[PDB]
Parts: sequence; C-alpha cells; structure tokens
Amino acid sequence: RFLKVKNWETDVVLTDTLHLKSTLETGCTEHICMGSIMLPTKDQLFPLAKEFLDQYYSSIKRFGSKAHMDRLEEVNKEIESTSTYQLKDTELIYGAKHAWRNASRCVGRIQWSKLQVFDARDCTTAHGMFNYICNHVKYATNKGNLRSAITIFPQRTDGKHDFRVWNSQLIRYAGYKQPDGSTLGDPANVQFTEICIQQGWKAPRGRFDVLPLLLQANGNDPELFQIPPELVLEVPIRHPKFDWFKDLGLKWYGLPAVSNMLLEIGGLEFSACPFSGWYMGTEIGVRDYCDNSRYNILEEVAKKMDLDMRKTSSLWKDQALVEINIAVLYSFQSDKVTIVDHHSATESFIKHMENEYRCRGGCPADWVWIVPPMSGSITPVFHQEMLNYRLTPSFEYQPDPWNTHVW
Amino acid sequence: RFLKVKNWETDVVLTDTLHLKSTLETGCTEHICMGSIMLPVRTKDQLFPLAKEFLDQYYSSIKRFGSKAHMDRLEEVNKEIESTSTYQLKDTELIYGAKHAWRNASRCVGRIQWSKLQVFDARDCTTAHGMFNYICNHVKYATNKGNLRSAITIFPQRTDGKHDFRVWNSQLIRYAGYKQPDGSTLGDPANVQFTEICIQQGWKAPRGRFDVLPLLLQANGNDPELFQIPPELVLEVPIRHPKFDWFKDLGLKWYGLPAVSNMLLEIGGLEFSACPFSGWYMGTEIGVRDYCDNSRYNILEEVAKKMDLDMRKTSSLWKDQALVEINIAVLYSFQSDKVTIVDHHSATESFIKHMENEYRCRGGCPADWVWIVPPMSGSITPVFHQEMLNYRLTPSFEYQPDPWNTHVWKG
Ligand code: HEM
Ligand code: HEM
Ligand SMILES: Fc1cccc(CCNCCc2ccnc(-n3ccnc3)n2)c1
Ligand SMILES: Fc1cccc(CCNCCc2ccnc(-n3ccnc3)n2)c1
Ligand SMILES: C[C@H](O)[C@H](O)[C@H]1CNc2nc(N)[nH]c(=O)c2N1
Ligand SMILES: C[C@H](O)[C@H](O)[C@H]1CNc2nc(N)[nH]c(=O)c2N1
Ligand SMILES: [Zn+2]
Repeated sequence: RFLKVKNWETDVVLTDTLHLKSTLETGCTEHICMGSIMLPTKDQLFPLAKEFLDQYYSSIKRFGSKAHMDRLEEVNKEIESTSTYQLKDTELIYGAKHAWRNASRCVGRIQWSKLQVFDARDCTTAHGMFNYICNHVKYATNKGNLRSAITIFPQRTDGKHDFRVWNSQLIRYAGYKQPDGSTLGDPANVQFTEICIQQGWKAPRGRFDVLPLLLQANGNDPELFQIPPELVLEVPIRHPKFDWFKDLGLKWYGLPAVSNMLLEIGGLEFSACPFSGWYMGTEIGVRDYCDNSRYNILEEVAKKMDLDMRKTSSLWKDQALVEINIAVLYSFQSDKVTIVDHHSATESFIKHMENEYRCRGGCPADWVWIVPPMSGSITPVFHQEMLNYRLTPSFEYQPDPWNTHVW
Repeated sequence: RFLKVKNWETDVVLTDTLHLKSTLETGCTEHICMGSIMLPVRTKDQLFPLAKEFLDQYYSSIKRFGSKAHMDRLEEVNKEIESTSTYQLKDTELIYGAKHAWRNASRCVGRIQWSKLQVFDARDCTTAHGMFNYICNHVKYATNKGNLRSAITIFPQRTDGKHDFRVWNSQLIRYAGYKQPDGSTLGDPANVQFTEICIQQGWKAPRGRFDVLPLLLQANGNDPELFQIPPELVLEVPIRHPKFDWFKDLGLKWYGLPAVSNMLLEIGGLEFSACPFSGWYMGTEIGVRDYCDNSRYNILEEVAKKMDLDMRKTSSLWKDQALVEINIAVLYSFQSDKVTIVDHHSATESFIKHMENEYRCRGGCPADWVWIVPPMSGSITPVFHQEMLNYRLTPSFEYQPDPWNTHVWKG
C-alpha cells in the first residue's frame, strides 16, 4: 500500500504516499485495467467541504488553529442554513491551482503554482461572460508571451441555473460538411458549427474561421458573441527549409484554452471555468494536423517532399510527420509566440514529478496522456513508471450542454 | 457484463464479453491504475480446478465438450493429480496451450499469427547438453535462412521447484556488454550483468561491440552450463541506409532472430519455466529501443552529428530526425538481405484487423496499449486511437525472477 515507481532508463525509484488520499475512482478493477479508455446535498457537502478546508489550512500551516476551526464552523453553519457555501478568494485561488496540480493528464503542471486566477463569480449574464472571457484571452496571449490563466464563473446551485461555455475551447475553427462528401475546416467541430449556424452565426464558410463563443448564463439559453478578431493571435505555418511549405496555407491559433470542463473545489462545482496555458508543439503538428479525423495533411506534405509513398516501410509518414512538427515550432518561434517542444516539456515534467515526490509524496500521472504522440521512447516520460489516481480539487469532464440544456 | 471499446479515429465501437474469463489479477484497483507499471511449489488443492478449467477450454475448442473423451480425460488427470501430485499434458494439449499463451499475450502486437506456431516438445530433455541441442534446432528451424518462422521449445515443467529447467539468457540471441574501468560500456549495456555471469562461469569474451553471448543452461535444478551457439547458425544483418553511404561506417549490425528465453509458460496450472519462443522483429524494437534508448547503444547523437543537424536546439527536433533515419536503415537492411521484418505501420494495422476478428470470433482481445503502441510515431498508427481492455487469461506467459537471484548453487 506504499508503492514504488521506477524509471527504467535512470533506475531511479520513488515512493508514492499521496495516492493514499485518492478519493475519486479510476474505472479500473483487480480484474481489468481501463487505462486506455478516453472517458469512463447537505450531508454529502459538508465532508467534501471539510476535506478541502482541512487541506487548505494545512497548506498555510495554521492547521487545527482557531482560524481553522472557526472557518469550519462558519461554513458548516452556512451549508446547514443555505445548503451551499461560498469560497473565500484565497481558498478559491488555492482550489484552482491545486485542481491543476492534480490534473494527471497535464504534462505542463511544473507551472502549476504560477496560475493567474480571475474570479468571475459576480458575473450574471452572458454578456458579462463575454467581457470576462475577452479579458482572459487578452491577458493570457499577452502579445504572444503567454501566461497561464483561469476565469471562474458562478458555481452551480440547483443545477437549473448553470453557467456554461458551449465551445470546448475558447478558440477553435469551424467545420462544414460539403455537398461534396468531404469536410471544409476542422472536422472536430462540425456539430458545434451546426449549432452556431442554428443559433444564427453567419459562417464565412472558410477552412479556418474562428468560431464564435456560445455563452450560457444562469441556466439561460446561450447567446453568440464573436471574439474581437484583434484578440485572436494566429500563426501562419512555415518550414525553415521547405520554401513550398507555406503554400499549403496552414495557420493555427496561439492560445490553447480548455473551456468545457467542470472544476470541483471543496465540493462545489464550477461548470464554467475556461483555462489556458500554451501549446506543446505536438498538440498542433501531430494531433491537429495529422489525425485522420482532423486536418489530415500528411499525404499532401509527403507528396511535396517527393517521398516514395509506395510502401509503408520507407517511413514516409514518419518523415513528413517530423517536418510538419519542425514547421510548427519554427513558425511560433519566429513570431515569438510561446510554444514548448515535447522533449523540453517532458524533460521538465520529470523534474516536476521529482519535486512532487520529494515535497508532496507523489504526483498523479496518466502515462497514456503524458507521453507525446510522436517519438515516445526518446522523451524521458516513456521510461518513467507513473501511478494514476484522482485527487480533489479536480477538473472533470461533463456532458456536452446541447445534450441536456432545455430551451 | 458487456464492455465497450471505442475507436477515436473511426468511431467503431466493440464489445467485450471475454474479460469475463479473466481469473488472474491486474495490479489496478478502483483507487489506482497501475497500467504503466512494468511488473504486475503449487498444491494439488489449487491444481485440479486449473487443470479442469484448461481442459474444458481445450475440449470446447475441439467441439468435444462433455464428450466421453472429455470426461475420461478429466477423470484421468484427476487421478494423476491425486496419486502423483502433478500431471502430464498430451501433445495436442501442449500445442493448444502454447498457441493460446501467445493468443492471450496482451503486450504482443504480433498475435495475428497466433495459430501458425511451431511447437517443439522438449519434455524428454534431461540435461543441459540436451537443452543446447534442442535450442540449436530451434534457432536453425526458426531462422530458416532469413525466412523466419515462429517457434517455441518447451522443456519439462516445474515439479517441486527444486528441479527447474531454466535458460539463464534473457533472449537466445543477444550481444555482450562490458563495463569499462572509465565508466563507459562496450556493446550492449542491457547485458553487462549477465555478461559478467558468463565470464565468471568461464566464457572467454572477445570483448567486442557485437559479441554473441553464450547460452547458460540449467537442467533439472542443476547449476547451469555454458554453450556457444554455432556462429553459422546465428544470422546477422549489417545496417546500412539507402541514401546515406556513411551509415554503414557506423559499424552497426543486428541479429535476425528475436527470441524471448526468460518467461514462464503456464498451462492448466502447470509451469514450464524454460520455454524459449521466437517470432520476427518489428523494426522499432531495434532502431528505436535497441539503438536509441540512452541505456542501450545510444547512437542518436552520433547519427545526428553525421547528418549535421542543428543540435544546439532540441526544438530543431534533431533527435526525431535521426530517429526516423535509423529506423529506415534497419528496415532497409533486413529487406535487402531477405530477413523477415515488419515495420510499425504494417504491424499495427495487422493487429487491429486481428483484434477486430477476435472481438467477432472470441468476444474480446486483451491488449495492453502502453506496450502495443509503437515507440515512435504513436498517433499515426491505427492502434493509438484504439481503446483497449487489458486483462489476464490463461494459458499465459508470465515473468519469473532472474535465476541468478534464486538459484541454489551445488558448487
Ligand atoms: C502551462 C502550459 C501548459 C502545458 C504545456 C499543458 C500541457 C497539456 C497537455 C499536452 C495536455 C494533454 C491534452 C490532450 O492531448 O488532449 C494537457 C491536458 C490538461 N491540462 Fe494542461 N498544459 C498547460 C497548462 C494548463 C493549465 C493552466 C491547466 C489548468 C489550470 C491545465 C490543466 C490541464 C487539464 C485538466 C488537462 C486534461 C485535459 C483533458 O482531459 O482533455 N493545463 N495539458
Ligand atoms: C510473429 C512475429 C511477432 C512479432 C512481430 C511480435 C511483436 C512483439 C513486440 C513488438 C512485443 C513487445 C516487446 C517489447 O517491447 O519489449 C512483443 C511482446 C511479446 N510477444 Fe511477440 N511478436 C511476435 C511473435 C510472438 C510469438 C511467437 C510469441 C509467443 C509464442 C509472442 C509472445 C509475446 C509476448 C509474451 C510478449 C510480451 C513481452 C514481454 O512481456 O517482455 N510473440 N511481441
Ligand atoms: F478529440 C478529443 C475528444 C474528446 C476529448 C479530447 C481531449 C481534449 N483535451 C484538451 C485538448 C486541449 C486543447 C487546448 N488546450 C489544452 N490545454 C491547455 C492547457 N492544458 C491543456 N488542451 C479530444
Ligand atoms: F529492460 C526490460 C526489462 C524487463 C522487460 C523488458 C521488455 C522485454 N520484452 C521482450 C522483448 C523482446 C526481445 C526479443 N523478442 C521479443 N518478442 C519476440 C516475439 N515477441 C516478443 N521480445 C525490458
Ligand atoms: C484511446 C487512447 O486512450 C486515446 O487515443 C488517447 C491516447 N493518448 C492521448 N494522449 C493525449 N495527450 N491526449 C489524448 O487525448 C490521448 N488520447
Ligand atoms: C515504464 C513503462 O511502462 C515502460 O517504458 C514501458 C512502456 N511501453 C513499452 N512498450 C513496449 N512495446 N515495450 C516496452 O518495454 C515498454 N516499456
Ligand atoms: Zn488500470
């Protein structure tokens, strides 16, 4: 029940004690590991609140202090009275940072503690949402020198009045199916686009149309806003060696911002909580450009590179893949927009895991997501055993709102 | 229960009813997933159920379930266990056993081939010299002049665990490593220790970068003995690259026969602690792991130097660039000398056809994604987007400790 993790390349062995705080379940049993599956009231609330405050007061070394107890007392009163409660700003700051610290699929967590947190708990309408979201965008892009940030909309109440951002990220390109059979744009967003167009968006019908935001406040029908165009920094993609690369007309956006998750602190659920960091090159070059279901540009690139695409064992896919990724890192670097390569990212997460082991006694990590999708074994996370578990505060998945919102 | 696995590339959803036979355990709990953890003397008591289970499987598979012959064999085994404490498998059972151990190997990407396995029955083997001979025949039949065939040789089963047959090498064919006084390593770092054991047992080491190891063979729980494979039996391929003429001048070669010699084959509760098996290589095993782990031959820097990539910035992706070249060189050299090899695109596509089949025919295919996904270019191979359920069926291949840690020396 105290578990060791070994690195098979360095023979370093660490002991995890933190897992023994796991609360949420994994999907796995003694009989069957589910590690590669992408998606598996007053009395419930007080214990959730208690565990949180307890860890909070711990973290500021006033555990068991009058300040501590009083707080527990007050929150307890408040749940009993109001059946919910409100987080102090400091507690909210700490909750958000720790939900990131606990994000076991996130390779970028060495940064966890620098997070800029923006409290949008006073917001009441969709327009107020849009304004808060634009400031977050601007702050975070910071003219290409990206900074971490999260904006936190009012917490859930009776679940009739949810704040949600319908977009799955703040910035993403539209998807249009053609009378042709094929797909113009990002095939990931075809459905969501049908919903913007339903709700009224006048689609430019291009390959790289920034999607409008779709904001729902206080359980209301969501409404549409376009992000100021001048607030969306974009990078045209070129290759340091192939002059013809730019001719593919590719660009990607600089700010990666996840806008569909649910942040749970001390038992309260912030169902609208967009957060943003900066990209690892492979998110774009491998997944975004290369996944069959996405922009799918491998075949077109190999063909410019004049590779023998006649058989798989020439490795022409692997060739073209490396180049597309060279091209991405080089284009962000030339435009001075922050981007991290997968060597550098994983190198730093290994340091991060060691501090977490040293100073926390563990670090939850999901090897399936931590290891980059190209050149796995030449990054150090490959050789690193990781234990995956769920600690709270946490980011959780939640059902897409078009499935559940009634109008 | 049914369980569904989705493919994210294709939206195909599959259903697994097979995990319902999984008896062994995973290491996972609902509070922790140990899916990336490398490592997850038996009484009559336990044995009969294991025998019966196995034999129900065998008999169902031959469409003879509940037949007299089925029942009589149950009976026979039963009595053999009570009077002798163990039992002996029929040939056809040892054959179905070893086919299924492979079929159930969830870390093996090569399983579309599970039914074409040549099983050599070395159960009458009684000495170390007997083992050498059996193994030499395995290498030669498996190598088949470069047109590789799958094979496994199966020495007698454990009895009281004091008399175990064991091949101390971890693969039948593999290169010496030597630690030097200066800290450096000559040849394959992975095998320094076992190399030190052989030197100690009396091997006279060439001390080269590519010395084939001797076999170290334990029969009947006796101390084990050294044997040189006949060099003429050991196929090797010099590595050259189809455009880079300086690639050959790196001095690389690799052997053609990949053969796992350290696992434990379990059938109907019996335990075969010496059961060398071999297949053919997937290119990445050599050109990614063997050549490019830092803890292995580690030729990355040297290849990138020769390609004269920008190496001052890891974001030039110089490592990724040399990685692709080294792997093209491996697939290229093997194909040129006509030695069987499969690339990772071809290997993983085959496996996904296999795995779908298995869901239709069998109702499942235990698979371990951490292992099944290749170690370069993960996402552009169709396994990456395939959700997989990992679980343990028998018959099966297990890990066993290294014999040097457990062997009781006779002297
Ligand atoms: C600082 C720069 C950051 C980097 C380089 C980074 C890196 C990554 C990567 C590569 C993933 C995998 C996502 C995928 O492949 O689909 C990921 C997921 C995630 N990251 Fe980050 N991240 C960063 C900042 C943040 C911040 C600021 C937060 C929250 C405050 C966060 C929380 C998460 C979470 C919850 C996931 C899981 C997403 C999911 O389940 O789809 N990350 N991160
Ligand atoms: C026919 C060609 C074959 C191919 C291409 C193939 C491919 C592979 C690969 C790439 C691995 C992962 C090895 C590693 O990364 O360390 C593997 C593992 C394995 N294969 Fe195969 N294999 C083949 C034949 C066989 C055969 C004939 C058997 C048994 C009869 C077998 C049983 C296994 C087992 C048990 C593992 C797990 C390895 C371990 O746990 O260390 N394979 N296979
Ligand atoms: F194709 C899919 C279907 C369902 C879920 C999924 C995973 C999405 N994971 C978030 C991807 C993403 C995008 C932008 N930014 C981040 N991000 C930023 C900081 N940390 C993560 N992450 C993929
Ligand atoms: F460094 C390590 C410590 C423990 C296990 C490990 C993986 C070894 N896996 C067997 C590798 C291997 C070698 C030759 N041939 C096969 N092979 C042949 C058919 N199927 C697999 N497999 C590495
Ligand atoms: C099926 C498999 O879990 C799935 O495709 C995984 C693989 N690895 C991943 N890795 C990251 N970083 N993000 C992902 O969404 C996934 N998806
Ligand atoms: C620590 C981690 O489990 C280790 O690197 C695993 C990952 N995936 C692997 N995949 C294969 N095919 N072979 C391996 O040895 C490993 N090693
Ligand atoms: Zn698991």
